[PDB]
Amino acid sequence: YFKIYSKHTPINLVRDLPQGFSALEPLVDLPIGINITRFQTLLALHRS
Amino acid sequence: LTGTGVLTESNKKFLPFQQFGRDIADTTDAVRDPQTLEILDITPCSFGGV
Ligand SMILES: *[C@@H]1O[C@H](CO)[C@@H](O)[C@H](O)[C@H]1NC(C)=O
Ligand SMILES: *[C@@H]1O[C@H](CO)[C@@H](O)[C@H](O)[C@H]1NC(C)=O
Repeated sequence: YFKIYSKHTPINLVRDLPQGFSALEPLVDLPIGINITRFQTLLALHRS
Repeated sequence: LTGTGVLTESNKKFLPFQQFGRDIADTTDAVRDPQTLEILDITPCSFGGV
């Protein structure tokens, strides 16, 4: 069972993590049923 | 979820992933109606010593 908990927070700090409290609400409970041991996030390029 | 209690209109605001609410004894004291999404307190029926 793949659980997604999410929270969006308006911040204005430049570099590091803000210091504060914000509880993450569950967003999507996802029925995959597969083995996961390694992950990788996706970025986007800018071309000019 | 079966039970017996007085149903009253509730001021609690459930998050959309929440269906019911539990008290100290883990009995459902607040519930969301599954047809019209509104919250109801469930106060128990009166108990007395005769
Ligand atoms: C999940 O994958 C890892 C690495 O491939 C492996 O060591 C492990 O035994 C796997 N677990 C299951 C339940 O297949
Ligand atoms: C049926 O239930 C949904 C919630 O699942 C609700 O949004 C809708 O208003 C209900 N319709 C009727 C006719 O009760």
